[PDB]
Amino acid sequence: MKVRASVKRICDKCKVIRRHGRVYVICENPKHKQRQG
Amino acid sequence: VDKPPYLPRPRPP
Amino acid sequence: MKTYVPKQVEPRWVLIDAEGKTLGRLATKIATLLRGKHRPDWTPNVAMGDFVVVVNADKIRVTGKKLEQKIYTRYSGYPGGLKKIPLEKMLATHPERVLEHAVKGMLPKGPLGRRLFKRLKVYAGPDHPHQAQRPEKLEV
Amino acid sequence: MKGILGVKVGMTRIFRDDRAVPVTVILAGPCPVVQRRTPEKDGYTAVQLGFLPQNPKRVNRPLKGHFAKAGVEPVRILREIRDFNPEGDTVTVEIFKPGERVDVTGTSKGRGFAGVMKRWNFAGGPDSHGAHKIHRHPGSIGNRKTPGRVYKGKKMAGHYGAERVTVMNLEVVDVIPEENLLLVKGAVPGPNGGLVIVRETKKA
Amino acid sequence: SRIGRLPIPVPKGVSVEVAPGRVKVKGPKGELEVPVSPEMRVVVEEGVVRVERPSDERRHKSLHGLTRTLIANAVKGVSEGYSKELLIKGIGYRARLVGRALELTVGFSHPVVVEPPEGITFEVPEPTRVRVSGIDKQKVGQVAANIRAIRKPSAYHEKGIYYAGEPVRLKPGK
RNA sequence: CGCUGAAAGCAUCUAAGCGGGAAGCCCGCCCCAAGAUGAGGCCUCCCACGGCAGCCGGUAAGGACCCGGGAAGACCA
RNA sequence: CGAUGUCGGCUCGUCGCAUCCUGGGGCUGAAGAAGGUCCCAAGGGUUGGGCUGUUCGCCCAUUAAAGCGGCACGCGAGCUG
RNA sequence: AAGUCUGGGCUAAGUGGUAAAGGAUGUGGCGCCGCGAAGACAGCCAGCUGGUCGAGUGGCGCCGCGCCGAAAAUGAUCGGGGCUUAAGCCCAGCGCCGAAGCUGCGGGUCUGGG
Ligand SMILES: [Mg+2]
Ligand SMILES: [Mg+2]
Ligand SMILES: [Mg+2]
Ligand SMILES: [Mg+2]
Ligand SMILES: [Mg+2]
Ligand SMILES: [Mg+2]
Ligand SMILES: [Mg+2]
Ligand SMILES: [Mg+2]
Ligand SMILES: [Mg+2]
Ligand SMILES: [Mg+2]
Ligand SMILES: [Mg+2]
Ligand SMILES: [Mg+2]
Ligand SMILES: [Mg+2]
Ligand SMILES: [Mg+2]
Ligand SMILES: [Mg+2]
Ligand SMILES: [Mg+2]
Ligand SMILES: [Mg+2]
Ligand SMILES: [Mg+2]
Ligand SMILES: [Mg+2]
Ligand SMILES: [Mg+2]
Ligand SMILES: [Mg+2]
Ligand SMILES: [Mg+2]
Ligand SMILES: [Mg+2]
Ligand SMILES: [Mg+2]
Ligand SMILES: [Mg+2]
Ligand SMILES: [Mg+2]
Ligand SMILES: [Mg+2]
Ligand SMILES: [Mg+2]
Ligand SMILES: [Mg+2]
Ligand SMILES: [Mg+2]
Ligand SMILES: [Mg+2]
Ligand SMILES: [Mg+2]
Ligand SMILES: [Mg+2]
Ligand SMILES: [Mg+2]
Ligand SMILES: [Mg+2]
Ligand SMILES: [Mg+2]
Ligand SMILES: [Mg+2]
Ligand SMILES: [Mg+2]
Ligand SMILES: [Mg+2]
Ligand SMILES: [Mg+2]
Ligand SMILES: [Mg+2]
Ligand SMILES: [Mg+2]
Ligand SMILES: [Mg+2]
Ligand SMILES: [Mg+2]
Ligand SMILES: [Mg+2]
Ligand SMILES: [Mg+2]
Ligand SMILES: [Mg+2]
Ligand SMILES: [Mg+2]
Ligand SMILES: [Mg+2]
Ligand SMILES: [Mg+2]
Ligand SMILES: [Mg+2]
Ligand SMILES: [Mg+2]
Ligand SMILES: [Mg+2]
Ligand SMILES: [Mg+2]
Ligand SMILES: [Mg+2]
Ligand SMILES: [Mg+2]
Ligand SMILES: [Mg+2]
Ligand SMILES: [Mg+2]
Ligand SMILES: [Mg+2]
Ligand SMILES: [Mg+2]
Ligand SMILES: [Mg+2]
Ligand SMILES: [Mg+2]
Ligand SMILES: [Mg+2]
Ligand SMILES: [Mg+2]
Ligand SMILES: [Mg+2]
Ligand SMILES: [Mg+2]
Ligand SMILES: [Mg+2]
Ligand SMILES: [Mg+2]
Ligand SMILES: [Mg+2]
Ligand SMILES: [Mg+2]
Ligand SMILES: [Mg+2]
Ligand SMILES: [Mg+2]
Ligand SMILES: [Mg+2]
Ligand SMILES: [Mg+2]
Ligand SMILES: [Mg+2]
Ligand SMILES: [Mg+2]
Ligand SMILES: [Mg+2]
Ligand SMILES: [Mg+2]
Ligand SMILES: [Mg+2]
Ligand SMILES: [Mg+2]
Ligand SMILES: [Mg+2]
Ligand SMILES: [Mg+2]
Ligand SMILES: [Mg+2]
Ligand SMILES: [Mg+2]
Ligand SMILES: [Mg+2]
Ligand SMILES: [Mg+2]
Ligand SMILES: [Mg+2]
Ligand SMILES: [Mg+2]
Ligand SMILES: [Mg+2]
Ligand SMILES: [Mg+2]
Ligand SMILES: [Mg+2]
Ligand SMILES: [Mg+2]
Ligand SMILES: [Mg+2]
Ligand SMILES: [Mg+2]
Ligand SMILES: [Mg+2]
Ligand SMILES: [Mg+2]
Ligand SMILES: [Mg+2]
Ligand SMILES: [Mg+2]
Ligand SMILES: [Mg+2]
Ligand SMILES: [Mg+2]
Ligand SMILES: [Mg+2]
Ligand SMILES: [Mg+2]
Ligand SMILES: [Mg+2]
Ligand SMILES: [Mg+2]
Ligand SMILES: [Mg+2]
Ligand SMILES: [Mg+2]
Ligand SMILES: [Mg+2]
Ligand SMILES: [Mg+2]
Ligand SMILES: [Mg+2]
Ligand SMILES: [Mg+2]
Ligand SMILES: [Mg+2]
Ligand SMILES: [Mg+2]
Ligand SMILES: [Mg+2]
Ligand SMILES: [Mg+2]
Ligand SMILES: [Mg+2]
Ligand SMILES: [Mg+2]
Ligand SMILES: [Mg+2]
Ligand SMILES: [Mg+2]
Ligand SMILES: [Mg+2]
Ligand SMILES: [Mg+2]
Ligand SMILES: [Zn+2]
Repeated sequence: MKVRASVKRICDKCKVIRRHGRVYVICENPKHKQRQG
Repeated sequence: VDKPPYLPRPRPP
Repeated sequence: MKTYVPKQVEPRWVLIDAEGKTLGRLATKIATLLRGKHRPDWTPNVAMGDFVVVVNADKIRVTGKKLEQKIYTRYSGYPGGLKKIPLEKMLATHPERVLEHAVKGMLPKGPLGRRLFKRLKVYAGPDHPHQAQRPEKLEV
Repeated sequence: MKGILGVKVGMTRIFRDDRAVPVTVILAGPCPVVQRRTPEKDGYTAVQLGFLPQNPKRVNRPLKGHFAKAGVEPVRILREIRDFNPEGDTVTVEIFKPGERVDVTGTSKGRGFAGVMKRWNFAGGPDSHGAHKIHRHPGSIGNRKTPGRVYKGKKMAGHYGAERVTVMNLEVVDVIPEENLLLVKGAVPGPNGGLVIVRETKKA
Repeated sequence: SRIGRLPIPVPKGVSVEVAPGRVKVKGPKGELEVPVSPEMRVVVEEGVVRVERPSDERRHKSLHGLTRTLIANAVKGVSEGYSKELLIKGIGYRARLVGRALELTVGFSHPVVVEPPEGITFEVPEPTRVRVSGIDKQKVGQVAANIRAIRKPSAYHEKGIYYAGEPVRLKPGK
């Protein structure tokens, strides 16, 4: 998981989700998994 | 770290 | 002419069902009753407020996320002696303290305010041991 | 949970499987139950035990009454065991078989006014190289203006011992029912002749 | 473009009682209570159940589709019922039943024994296939997930407990 | 990290709801503790005294003083 | 400035967490073992020596690890000097 | 001490009650394009076109209020308790409380005019 202040879509298959008051970025490619923080 | 004393060692009355 | 000052009178006992009521908004009213500021002969330096009995204190109600976010605090005087206890758990373990702590913080500080707190009888569950005094039911 | 009152009698070692095993001998039995605490009446569960028999010439009238209501001869010591309710009217050593682990409570030996080195294992001060009358002293006890005070619980000299101590999970090496004797492996708080309490262990 | 307003076919014969805050769906395989928002209105028509919402605002639109699917899943559960299958890939790896319980042999120093909760039945056809069956869809999905967790699919080898029809993605190894 | 699941016909651990998950947190262990003035509880004992919520007089159950001491202790306890 | 004693050591701690170890994780250019990097976590632990007044640092032998800071660069009505 | 006052609206973070670049399908409200009953978007059935589905769907910008970014040392806290169609924020009102300011009443001095 990447933890950044700038969470972004990295590829077209990336999906910006928001769960529990935190912006995540989930995706098929595990490298693209992001959480804002 | 070593700094200069600001008071002398106390002398007898 | 000088302002009327009341001689000692019999205090009124009062019953209140806390079930479903908002913690702070009930607490305010209980404090007012305790201070006796509903009585037209109110006097600041004597205990002439009511005795307030409260039941179903475990069924007090709270808005927002305060069940898990409201934190009660206690310092022991020792290093690291700060205990933090959430609403949820306070209710689980000593539910009457929730309403007690609220009312206590809304009473004056000092010898008198401490006496007024003593006239607050709070109970979890719908029963109270004060049949003898036969407290007047109040709708607030 | 089960337990018995007893006096610590002394220490030895016995031999078992070509091993020397240090023991403390304990005179435990016999303890008559003199009162029972019930959830209906007392709000909890335990048994008041009596130990050692007492010269009735010394038993005052309120005490006399208490014993009489239990049909029990005067006893020297009254003590409860929590969450324990024996079927019989008498608790003896036989409630323990060899191999069980137990917890022993006593009153530790008293060191009186104890220095900070004995009490708390402080290092004290140097014994040469200029040390000035502070060989067994505690050193600093705080900071400066912040916080400008001393913590509650600050380890300092003071009384030490003569206090309740429970050592836990001791092996019962043997029991000698005909002499009301327990043989526990290792050390037990307090002096010889001191009153101890032997409870079934809480360790798993 | 909508779920909540799409009606729910109710097979002959399952009953759908409506109470405030819940619906009761009885059927040939058992009963199930569906907790439902007081703000939503369930409707019992001939061989069909519908769910209607009050306003068209955010919370209500969201509760809508949810409620309809929740009830539709209860219906299918008591009629057809639900099931998930697990595939067990890897040489040493095998499963078997011991009474009602499931016994996993998946390369540990011990075997893992999974007990079936109430309303859940285990089946082992081949010793490399497991069927989790029940009327509660979330419970079947859960227990299934539980079982898979015991020995998740490897990342480098076709090995471990797999979902039926779950793709085998692997990474190269040195 | 999930199960179920809309808004958003797909998808989504979440917006309803439910799991799993730390030497950490709450309890559990040990010790103190009702001056907890919110001063708790149980068992047992004495008891209805004489004189004009007070005063005085002698008692009851008990307690203290004093003494012999103590792996208790500076004195006190 | 009609005085707030000043480095280092010793003694005694206590707090912070931007975590050295231990526990729990995600990603890995993660085969396994072992690492890297980030996240959670302050409960406990965080060795003995050679040199120098040294803090620091280098070095020896180990270690799960040999953490970094605040407390008047914590602590001289506590000691050293 | 005096309104749990009235009416419209927003916010769900205890934001209010301590901060920036920047990041985000937070929420509500505007605006502008693209595609679509000649059948679009999503799913199922093929090769950016076709088949049933029968509606909307995708994108850009702006405004209000919120989210992250947000680690420090003795015990915490918006002054406290406590507050969620508010006891928060924006807009519009009515009333009250409130000082040794102003008024009423009495008095003293100095100054000016009688
Ligand atoms: Mg990162
Ligand atoms: Mg970038
Ligand atoms: Mg892109
Ligand atoms: Mg989404
Ligand atoms: Mg969570
Ligand atoms: Mg995805
Ligand atoms: Mg210098
Ligand atoms: Mg309310
Ligand atoms: Mg109320
Ligand atoms: Mg009132
Ligand atoms: Mg409510
Ligand atoms: Mg809550
Ligand atoms: Mg402290
Ligand atoms: Mg502590
Ligand atoms: Mg702290
Ligand atoms: Mg004040
Ligand atoms: Mg109890
Ligand atoms: Mg029991
Ligand atoms: Mg000595
Ligand atoms: Mg000594
Ligand atoms: Mg010691
Ligand atoms: Mg030393
Ligand atoms: Mg030393
Ligand atoms: Mg020494
Ligand atoms: Mg000297
Ligand atoms: Mg000297
Ligand atoms: Mg000397
Ligand atoms: Mg000292
Ligand atoms: Mg000093
Ligand atoms: Mg201070
Ligand atoms: Mg003592
Ligand atoms: Mg052992
Ligand atoms: Mg004892
Ligand atoms: Mg509808
Ligand atoms: Mg679906
Ligand atoms: Mg390769
Ligand atoms: Mg998944
Ligand atoms: Mg799913
Ligand atoms: Mg939820
Ligand atoms: Mg919400
Ligand atoms: Mg959970
Ligand atoms: Mg799981
Ligand atoms: Mg451990
Ligand atoms: Mg006690
Ligand atoms: Mg005790
Ligand atoms: Mg008492
Ligand atoms: Mg006690
Ligand atoms: Mg008492
Ligand atoms: Mg009790
Ligand atoms: Mg008589
Ligand atoms: Mg008499
Ligand atoms: Mg008389
Ligand atoms: Mg006498
Ligand atoms: Mg002694
Ligand atoms: Mg003596
Ligand atoms: Mg004496
Ligand atoms: Mg000066
Ligand atoms: Mg001076
Ligand atoms: Mg001075
Ligand atoms: Mg100075
Ligand atoms: Mg000074
Ligand atoms: Mg020293
Ligand atoms: Mg030294
Ligand atoms: Mg030394
Ligand atoms: Mg500190
Ligand atoms: Mg330090
Ligand atoms: Mg951290
Ligand atoms: Mg860092
Ligand atoms: Mg290091
Ligand atoms: Mg680790
Ligand atoms: Mg770690
Ligand atoms: Mg790790
Ligand atoms: Mg490698
Ligand atoms: Mg892995
Ligand atoms: Mg390799
Ligand atoms: Mg990095
Ligand atoms: Mg890692
Ligand atoms: Mg690093
Ligand atoms: Mg970093
Ligand atoms: Mg720690
Ligand atoms: Mg700490
Ligand atoms: Mg530390
Ligand atoms: Mg060294
Ligand atoms: Mg050296
Ligand atoms: Mg040498
Ligand atoms: Mg040297
Ligand atoms: Mg050095
Ligand atoms: Mg350095
Ligand atoms: Mg150097
Ligand atoms: Mg290691
Ligand atoms: Mg070193
Ligand atoms: Mg170092
Ligand atoms: Mg270092
Ligand atoms: Mg730092
Ligand atoms: Mg340090
Ligand atoms: Mg410092
Ligand atoms: Mg400094
Ligand atoms: Mg320093
Ligand atoms: Mg210093
Ligand atoms: Mg330092
Ligand atoms: Mg330091
Ligand atoms: Mg100093
Ligand atoms: Mg000096
Ligand atoms: Mg010095
Ligand atoms: Mg000083
Ligand atoms: Mg209002
Ligand atoms: Mg937030
Ligand atoms: Mg706040
Ligand atoms: Mg804030
Ligand atoms: Mg900004
Ligand atoms: Mg916006
Ligand atoms: Mg299509
Ligand atoms: Mg925050
Ligand atoms: Mg801070
Ligand atoms: Mg600071
Ligand atoms: Mg104010
Ligand atoms: Mg309004
Ligand atoms: Mg004036
Ligand atoms: Mg005038
Ligand atoms: Mg004139
Ligand atoms: Zn991606």
